[PDB]
Amino acid sequence: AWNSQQIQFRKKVIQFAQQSLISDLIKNDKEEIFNRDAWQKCSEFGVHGWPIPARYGGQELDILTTAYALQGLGYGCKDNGLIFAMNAHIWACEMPLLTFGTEEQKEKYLPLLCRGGWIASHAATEPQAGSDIYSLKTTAQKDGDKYILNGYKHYVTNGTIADLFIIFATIDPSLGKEGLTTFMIEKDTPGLILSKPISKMGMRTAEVPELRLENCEVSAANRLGEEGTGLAIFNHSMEWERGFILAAAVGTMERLLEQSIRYARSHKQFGQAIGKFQLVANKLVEMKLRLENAKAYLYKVAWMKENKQMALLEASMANLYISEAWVQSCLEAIEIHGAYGYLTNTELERELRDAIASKFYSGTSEIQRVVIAKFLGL
Amino acid sequence: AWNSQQIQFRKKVIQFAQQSLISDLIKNDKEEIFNRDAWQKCSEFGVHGWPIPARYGGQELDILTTAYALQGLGYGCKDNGLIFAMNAHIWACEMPLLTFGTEEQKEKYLPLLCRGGWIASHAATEPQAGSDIYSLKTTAQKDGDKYILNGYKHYVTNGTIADLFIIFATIDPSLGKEGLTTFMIEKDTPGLILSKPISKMGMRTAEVPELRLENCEVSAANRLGEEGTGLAIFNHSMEWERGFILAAAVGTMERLLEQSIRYARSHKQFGQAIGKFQLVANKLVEMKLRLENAKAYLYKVAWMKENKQMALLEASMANLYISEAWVQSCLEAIEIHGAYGYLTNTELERELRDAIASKFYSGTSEIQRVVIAKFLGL
Amino acid sequence: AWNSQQIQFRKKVIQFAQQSLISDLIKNDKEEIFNRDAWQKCSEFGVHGWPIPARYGGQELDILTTAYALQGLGYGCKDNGLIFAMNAHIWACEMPLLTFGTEEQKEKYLPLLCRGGWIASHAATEPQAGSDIYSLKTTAQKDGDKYILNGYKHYVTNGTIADLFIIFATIDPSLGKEGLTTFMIEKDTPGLILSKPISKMGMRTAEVPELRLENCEVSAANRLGEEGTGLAIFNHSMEWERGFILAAAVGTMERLLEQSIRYARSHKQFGQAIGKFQLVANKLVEMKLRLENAKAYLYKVAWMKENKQMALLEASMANLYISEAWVQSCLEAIEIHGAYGYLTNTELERELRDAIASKFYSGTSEIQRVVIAKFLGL
Amino acid sequence: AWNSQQIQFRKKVIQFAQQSLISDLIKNDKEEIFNRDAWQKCSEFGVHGWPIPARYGGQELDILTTAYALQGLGYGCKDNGLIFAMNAHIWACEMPLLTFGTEEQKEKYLPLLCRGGWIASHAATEPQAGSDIYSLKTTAQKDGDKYILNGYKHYVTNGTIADLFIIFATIDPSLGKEGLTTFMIEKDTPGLILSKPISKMGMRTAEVPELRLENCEVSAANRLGEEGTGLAIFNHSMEWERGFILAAAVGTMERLLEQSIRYARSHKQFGQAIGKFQLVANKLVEMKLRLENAKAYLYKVAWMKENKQMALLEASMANLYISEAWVQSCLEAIEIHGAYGYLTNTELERELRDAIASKFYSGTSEIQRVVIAKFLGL
Ligand SMILES: Cc1cc2nc3c(=O)[nH]c(=O)nc-3n(C[C@H](O)[C@H](O)[C@H](O)COP(=O)(O)OP(=O)(O)OC[C@H]3O[C@@H](n4cnc5c(N)ncnc54)[C@H](O)[C@@H]3O)c2cc1C
Ligand SMILES: Cc1cc2nc3c(=O)[nH]c(=O)nc-3n(C[C@H](O)[C@H](O)[C@H](O)COP(=O)(O)OP(=O)(O)OC[C@H]3O[C@@H](n4cnc5c(N)ncnc54)[C@H](O)[C@@H]3O)c2cc1C
Ligand SMILES: Cc1cc2nc3c(=O)[nH]c(=O)nc-3n(C[C@H](O)[C@H](O)[C@H](O)COP(=O)(O)OP(=O)(O)OC[C@H]3O[C@@H](n4cnc5c(N)ncnc54)[C@H](O)[C@@H]3O)c2cc1C
Ligand SMILES: Cc1cc2nc3c(=O)[nH]c(=O)nc-3n(C[C@H](O)[C@H](O)[C@H](O)COP(=O)(O)OP(=O)(O)OC[C@H]3O[C@@H](n4cnc5c(N)ncnc54)[C@H](O)[C@@H]3O)c2cc1C
Repeated sequence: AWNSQQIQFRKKVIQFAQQSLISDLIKNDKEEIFNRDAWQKCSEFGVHGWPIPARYGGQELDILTTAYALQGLGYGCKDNGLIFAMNAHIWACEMPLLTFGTEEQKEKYLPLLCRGGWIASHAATEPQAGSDIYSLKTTAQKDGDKYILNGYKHYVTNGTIADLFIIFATIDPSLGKEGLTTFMIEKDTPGLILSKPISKMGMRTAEVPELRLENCEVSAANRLGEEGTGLAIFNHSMEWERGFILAAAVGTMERLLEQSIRYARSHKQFGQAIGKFQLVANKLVEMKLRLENAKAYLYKVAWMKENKQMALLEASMANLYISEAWVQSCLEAIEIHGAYGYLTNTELERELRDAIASKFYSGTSEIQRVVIAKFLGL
Repeated sequence: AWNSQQIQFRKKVIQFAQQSLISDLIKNDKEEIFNRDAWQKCSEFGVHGWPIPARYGGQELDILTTAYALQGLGYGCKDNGLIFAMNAHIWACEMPLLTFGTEEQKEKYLPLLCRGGWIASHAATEPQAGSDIYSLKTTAQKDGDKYILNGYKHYVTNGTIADLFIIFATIDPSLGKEGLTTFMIEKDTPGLILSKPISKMGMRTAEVPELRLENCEVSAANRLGEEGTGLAIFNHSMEWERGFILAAAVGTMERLLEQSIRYARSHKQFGQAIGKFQLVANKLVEMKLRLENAKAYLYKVAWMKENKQMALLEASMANLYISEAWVQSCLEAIEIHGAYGYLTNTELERELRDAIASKFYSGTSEIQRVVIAKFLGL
Repeated sequence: AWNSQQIQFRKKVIQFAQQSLISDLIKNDKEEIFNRDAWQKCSEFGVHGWPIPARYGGQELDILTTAYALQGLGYGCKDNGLIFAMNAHIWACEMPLLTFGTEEQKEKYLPLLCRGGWIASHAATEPQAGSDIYSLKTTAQKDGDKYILNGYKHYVTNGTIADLFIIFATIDPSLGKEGLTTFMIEKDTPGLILSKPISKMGMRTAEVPELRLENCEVSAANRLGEEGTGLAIFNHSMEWERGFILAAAVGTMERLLEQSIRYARSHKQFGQAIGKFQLVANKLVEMKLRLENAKAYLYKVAWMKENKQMALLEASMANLYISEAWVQSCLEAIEIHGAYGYLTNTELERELRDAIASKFYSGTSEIQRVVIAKFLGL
Repeated sequence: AWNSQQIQFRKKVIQFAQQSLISDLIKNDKEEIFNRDAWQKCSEFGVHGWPIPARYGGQELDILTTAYALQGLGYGCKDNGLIFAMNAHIWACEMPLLTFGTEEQKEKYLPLLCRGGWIASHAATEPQAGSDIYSLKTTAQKDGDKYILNGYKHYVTNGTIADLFIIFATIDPSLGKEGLTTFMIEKDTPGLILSKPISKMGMRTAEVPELRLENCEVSAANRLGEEGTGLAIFNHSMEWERGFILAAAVGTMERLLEQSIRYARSHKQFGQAIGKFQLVANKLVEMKLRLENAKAYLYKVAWMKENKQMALLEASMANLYISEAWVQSCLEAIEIHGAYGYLTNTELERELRDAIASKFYSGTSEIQRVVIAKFLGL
């Protein structure tokens, strides 16, 4: 059901990613190197501005085209960490700003994230507030026209390279859910303390440090939405995050399937291609079923959000399905290749290491299941 | 993405099935009773004529509407055996006749199946030719204007009540695939021998006897397609069968999900509803994920066939997914209800017994996997 | 690790079951007929007396030999309902009586259950006390030397044919878990009301009616253990039940594996035996792995109980594993046979229907998981 | 069923591993450092000599004690790569030498491997002969009292540090299976070329380079067994390898279970410990079931090999079960910990990376399934 414009644009995205995004991935993964050159090239192409209206220097593309192009990006670009870093910037930072920001807030910050080279971070999670986000301890005390922010935020994607921080704090912890408020703090604000990026299994080309706020002053002008709107901002941010952060992962799944079919047809054992044995062929049949199901979950959310509908249930189902489908297909691709798929220089192992992250960011598999159960009535 | 006409027609199908299809299903399943009254009422409604053009007395509905209305029928009608019996008549008999039949063959036989109360059977499988259907032994020898048919066909859905038989035979077994030819034989033709309907686990309200042909004479005018076209006719009829026979099963899955949510909310243990325990709620979360995936496989095939595309791969993926998804969801519905779900009077047990059949008719799960692997290039 | 005596005795059990237990199983399952003739022959052989001391007319066999012989019984006897009915009588009735009964209680009832043709029932479960068994509503009011019992017990295996009833009641519901008490009530005691046996999916050759107590008088002499000991009696009964009710199911699993290997080697398709296709062969590989794991869980509990140890965790792990392993292997046996495995006259379908019951009696799969989690410290 | 001396010896093994095997595992894994100091300490303790008779400087333990002590080593030692490197040396090199070697071959080489600090490698696999091991191309041409070896062996565990090489070659490729012969070649023999150790996902503390033989001369005295015995030697080598290489992995599984229980009880969310949520507690119930099953498969093989029985089927079942059980339990341990389990410094991520290797060494999961199917008669 994709038109000529959509086929050609995705084909243009794949070609761009295959030609002008080449990196020494074995080295960048091992050494934990974020590709700033590739981020800059993607922004020049328009990746960041894809769901953003043209009045804020965006590309003003429809959601279905944005999701289709992202899938193309995932297929063409092997750097999964870069893809994750950009999606965090787009869906968890640019989107809530576009929806809840005032005309002056949007006119100042959106063109910068869009075209300017400014990077954004979403800092909401805390050591005792991961799954239980509502139980945030980061307080924001009003002092006339300003706010004094104090707290600790662990896991802040892009933190060490971010120019603007989207922070979820509370005006009063007694209020609970009703006390949650969002603040936009620029990089190098006195009181904003960052750690060195934390070492992890995969997504090593994406910088994830810790953040600490020690009497961090912010004007009431940089507060996103009214006092107490923080919950509505977070729930809206998760809708875009859960449903779209894994759009490119579907593309990666398509690349691994074609690579595995090629190997199952090429590699021979017992006088025949490995794919001639049903135990090998079935792994590719399972990879195919998962890929088509992932596309279905992605395109339903994309359609719903384009038709201005509330799709938290659909985004949760998409994130739960695609994250697990991705890990499983990666595991099977390594199996098809045998011992060869376990070697560093093959690069299939990195794919699995990166895939696991998706089971933790945007919420755990168990959280999505709890969210789905609530929507069923339970 | 369904229009007002589609929502209203499916709602009309559910209401019709809930009001005018009421049967003593515990009794009819136990005693193996085929509901002729309900078959007649469905034909009066237009079920049989749904994919048939209005010129042959059909409804001339588009495939996507036909599939949506079928999902509605499955939700509203509890008689899974009747649903299977009708889908076998529509997709494996009416469809190949509409596609490969001459104007005179269609004008004679199609209006009868639509509105005449004529029932059709598809007899292709044999004791030594189930999965290996190309290895058919049923021979057809030409004698001027006629053909003398000899063979044995096991598993003939609707056989004991059919008025017209769609038979897959061979002109010369040496030719193999190129020798396969189809014949339309009317009920009670000298040489057409039927057994008593065979007793099975589920689908007990659908008559499945054995067939024997002892020098069965048939005119060359009643031969569907040219000599050797039988393979093309079978492959076409599988495409429609695999993709659409389980359209109603998706509806049944929707009914059991809502029935299980109601029970998980109603039934209490340890001072709370069972659905408050995550091990119970997760079974409903799995039922929800499977239901949405089943809809996706069904609607892709429906779209493709409507847009006149060859969808054997998509029909095989749909039949493989939906048949297993149904059995699994049926098993979980019994689990949610506990020992209560194991009792005859609850009716959830019959649902599982009926669901298993889907793993054997239209081809086994293993056959679909082999078919998918071939389409992948293995 | 089995000696000559153990090999020969099991071989003697198989031969006995294969020669003198022959029944019209298709008919008895369809018509719901309990085989009293086979129950009598098993008692004459000594089955019921296997874990019982010779002084109470038992066989005085060690647990490991008892479990090995019961596996042999499961392999040789096709009537799964009879096997379930006998195991309920042995483990849930004879065992708590042997452990908690006084000399006079043992001397009177045990020889009768062993060789007297007396059948016993275990009535503990209630409509609002299934999984939450401690929340029993059946009250027992003391009136000098007697007790007045009032309540309702659903699912009472052997109820319609039992001579002695093992009833779990409460002296005071305010005490809860500390108020539980066990009573032995003889058949046809004024106030003991039984329903017709309830119709179910499988285990149709085992009678499971409902029980109602309306001012049922019982002597303090027929009270098993002291007041408040009911919990200890139930927990002890569950150890023997969970760990040994499925000992014969392991034997049934061995029979279906060899039956399926024979079919996979005999039945041919595409010019070779079906077992030559890896998707068919893998089902038997899975059946083999499950059979060996089931033996391991069964023999661990048998050893522990033989060495007078508390094995509730091990019995729960055995019942959870074996019940699910049995259902899964039954489904695969039907799959290997194709449409043939779905027919009533084949008998593989009945196996699956019987196997499901194991997921509900002796506690549900979810309950076992909860029990295991508590033992782990969670 | 373990006695006081077996409990005490395993406890002594755990204490030794916990106190005198401490390494900078995050660094060694990242930098690919083999711990020679820990290998030396293990040999001083007697690890290598455990299944070796005291005559050849061994410890002469019974297999059941050896397996129990290896389980203890896996629990106490976190360096999975060292454990794999040692098990490769014991089971694939020392064991075939003990069984097939002459008195002079055993007297010279066994005391060295056992107590001399000599390391051994098993080189059988080739680029065109992995699963299809019979199709070896490495030729051995006789020249009176010597043999000229030519070929290429990929994946040679311990190759870069080995003093003795166990090589599988062919006297005549036309003979196939009947032409297979084993040779013992000492390190630095002209013609023995080794590559740099290959970089892989996990097991990074174990050196796995490639090997090339260019007119490598070896005496007929250093030929293990007679000409054509190579298959019997390999299949005997696979019995010990498959059944005992994963004995320590069972210990690792026990460590991760206790570590995960501690975290599920300690870590709190939504006002309670995470283990109070059934989706978390079930991962630990599954970890428990898998651990007990792994112990059962390990102890069956250990018993059979102690009682001098052919256990290739049992070793294949053990390898297939344990390797998959290990990967799954590692994945779940990371899930229980959330994002915390994905960090390098947590060390759970390395456990999973190491676990995957087990699905490729000693044969792939698919190969074991094929081996099991052959034993069943398919
Ligand atoms: C309720 C019901 C109604 C039916 N109605 C009709 C009807 O009206 N008309 C009609 O023509 N047919 C009908 N059939 C037949 C049906 O399509 C068969 O179940 C199907 O053709 C499979 O044949 P089989 O069961 O004989 O199994 P087999 O084909 O004998 O195969 C045996 C087993 O081996 C496996 N196997 C076989 N070949 C391969 C392979 N190449 N690769 C891997 N595994 C393989 C399969 O998984 C199967 O389990 C009906 C069947 C049922 C159950
Ligand atoms: C064939 C048969 C014979 C029987 N014979 C006897 C007999 O002789 N004597 C006797 O006393 N009983 C007998 N029973 C009763 C049997 O033990 C029950 O099936 C069992 O007690 C649980 O059944 P239930 O559905 O009433 O549980 P329910 O309490 O109805 O549970 C409903 C569902 O919720 C889930 N659930 C409930 N509580 C929890 C929890 N805490 N955590 C997680 N999930 C939970 C369960 O998974 C279950 O599926 C028999 C049952 C059967 C099927
Ligand atoms: C860490 C490590 C250390 C090793 N150390 C040694 C060592 O010291 N000495 C040594 O000799 N070897 C060693 N090996 C080699 C190891 O045993 C191989 O992984 C194994 O032999 C499988 O070969 P392969 O990976 O080449 O895959 P292949 O054999 O090429 O097969 C490719 C794929 O096809 C499938 N397949 C192949 N044949 C069949 C079939 N008949 N039926 C079904 N599916 C099939 C398999 O599942 C596999 O995934 C080591 C391997 C590893 C990973
Ligand atoms: C690569 C990466 C990048 C990230 N980037 C960001 C970022 O930029 N900004 C940001 O704000 N956050 C970020 N996060 C945090 C991320 O969203 C967390 O992984 C998520 O919040 C869960 O964190 P947790 O493991 O602390 O959860 P925990 O709350 O510690 O959960 C512990 C375990 O218990 C289970 N559990 C907990 N509660 C329940 C329940 N109610 N029901 C059932 N099971 C339950 C969960 O399954 C989990 O496995 C990032 C995480 C990762 C891994």
